[PDB]
Amino acid sequence: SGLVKMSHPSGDVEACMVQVTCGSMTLNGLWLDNTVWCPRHVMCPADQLSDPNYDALLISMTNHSFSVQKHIGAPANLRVVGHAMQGTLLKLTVDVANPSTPAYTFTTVKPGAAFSVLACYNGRPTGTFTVVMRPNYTIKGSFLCGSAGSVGYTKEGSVINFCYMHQMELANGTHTGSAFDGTMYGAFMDKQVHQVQLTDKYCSVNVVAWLYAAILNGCAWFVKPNRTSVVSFNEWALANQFTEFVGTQSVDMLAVKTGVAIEQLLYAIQQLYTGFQGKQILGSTMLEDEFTPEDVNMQIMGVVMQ
Amino acid sequence: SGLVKMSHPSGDVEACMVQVTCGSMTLNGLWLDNTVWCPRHVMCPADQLSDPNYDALLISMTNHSFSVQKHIGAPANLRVVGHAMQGTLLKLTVDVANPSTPAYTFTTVKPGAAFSVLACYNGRPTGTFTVVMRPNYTIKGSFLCGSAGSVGYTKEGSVINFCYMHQMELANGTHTGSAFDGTMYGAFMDKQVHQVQLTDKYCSVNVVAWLYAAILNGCAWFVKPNRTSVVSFNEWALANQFTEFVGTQSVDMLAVKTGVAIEQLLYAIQQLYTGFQGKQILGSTMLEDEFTPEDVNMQIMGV
Ligand code: NA
Repeated sequence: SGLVKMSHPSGDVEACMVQVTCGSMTLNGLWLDNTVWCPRHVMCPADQLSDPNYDALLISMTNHSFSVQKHIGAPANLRVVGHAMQGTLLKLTVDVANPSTPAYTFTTVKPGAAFSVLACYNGRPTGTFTVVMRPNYTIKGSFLCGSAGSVGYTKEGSVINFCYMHQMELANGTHTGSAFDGTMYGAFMDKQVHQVQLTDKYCSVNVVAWLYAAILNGCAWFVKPNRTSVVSFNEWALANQFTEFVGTQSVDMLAVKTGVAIEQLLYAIQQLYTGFQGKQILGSTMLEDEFTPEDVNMQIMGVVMQ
Repeated sequence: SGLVKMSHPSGDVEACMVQVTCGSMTLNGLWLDNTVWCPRHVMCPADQLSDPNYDALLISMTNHSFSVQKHIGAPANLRVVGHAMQGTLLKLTVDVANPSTPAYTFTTVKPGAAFSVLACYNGRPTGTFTVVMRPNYTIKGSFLCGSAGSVGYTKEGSVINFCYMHQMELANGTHTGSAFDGTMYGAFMDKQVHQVQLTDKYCSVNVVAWLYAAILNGCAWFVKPNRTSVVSFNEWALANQFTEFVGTQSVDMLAVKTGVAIEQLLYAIQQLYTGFQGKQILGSTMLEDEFTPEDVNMQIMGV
């Protein structure tokens, strides 16, 4: 039993991290087969971060302008034999295919989806943590200068789903990056100017999952016969900065496992939003919305008598 | 900026995890050099977990009674050439040394110390998280049946400090394990019986690090000019379920950076203890004692 912030084992992603140097800038990179992905502002000098001309900087670059190094486990000498820019990322081609290339895929995650983050500095993994793509297309991580290139991913069986490469920090604790198709999450720009940040929202489906996890852990004082329909909750959610609830199979297994209907937890959220009545839920006195239904189903597994 | 629950990269430890099968019981093992560490109750059958006779079980075991397999990376079958019994842990000796053995030592963590846990099932790593050795010598993790043998560890430079091998679930959400000398944290026995746990406490030094982390992240409304001395706070701590505060160089670095004194946060802890009254610190309306001063230092200032 128990529920904690859990991240995938970083082992196979650790084997793909590299150090990307362009002139006097050093950032992290992702090495898959003969391709090395990295943020495109590694080309930018420190004095040009306010208004960078990425197209002119790319033209000025050559293959020798970029150096890729592999640190710690497994030594590698990499020669950049090609370079191209895709959106806000750089697509470097190297002479050596990564022998530890896992089965992988690329997906642009929706708000509310969770993924593991491998924070790296100068190509060296330094820590891992799980974040959730916020409704305002940011993430609440722990990044310092030089963490650009750190990758966000999920593990489904043996397939790694790369979905995030860190880029920038917009406010205290608030970060954002780009998907591996080059598009930045939330249409943000890799420009050091002020940008519009939308208001965050509580992920309703994750709070429901977190309450199911609490019920499954002997904490269900908040459960009452009172019910709030999905339609009525979603109208209430618009006025109270909550995401629209959309039921999935993952949430239905939790409703069946506990015997508590979704509409009961939807009502409980409306009450708990006002206050926890001095009580606690899984040691928390505030709503938790970074636990997805899929994460709860993974931490509270069990045999099912049929 | 930002403060999150962070764990060390588990890649080094992942290469040392193996599966240990003894009869119809399967647990997790730690493969270092020619030694494989695993919990001793892998010897016990599924029906004798309540009152196991480990003396009789160990005597009835042979080198052939243990099957060790490595799944991640290069798959391998390990031949057990010897087995010893150390406290609550089984010490297996295999014929092949782990070529991925990292620089490692063994440490016994004190209450308040944090470490990363690699949760494993059937010798396969499934997730990692960070816990803190509670003052009552438990940990608040997320374990299911078969997570025994999962290892807790820290990283001090380039050497991994193995400090915890998971053993059992004492109560709901409450777990405990043994150090790698066989000593179980909190003297809990490895038997499926109800065991009374000592009353938990707040890790005073970690709450201070968490308050220091909040100041460094734009949250310092709790800071006041009043000060409670370390001696005055520790006497107050003895009667309010708080651990004794012991300042370290790591806490001092936070005091120098934020310019807020330790005794300022010690007084604020006394005020925040009786409730936050609607206000929240770093997104929490309760005290957080799972962020160590070394964790806050590394996360906010990269040291
Ligand atoms: Na300094």
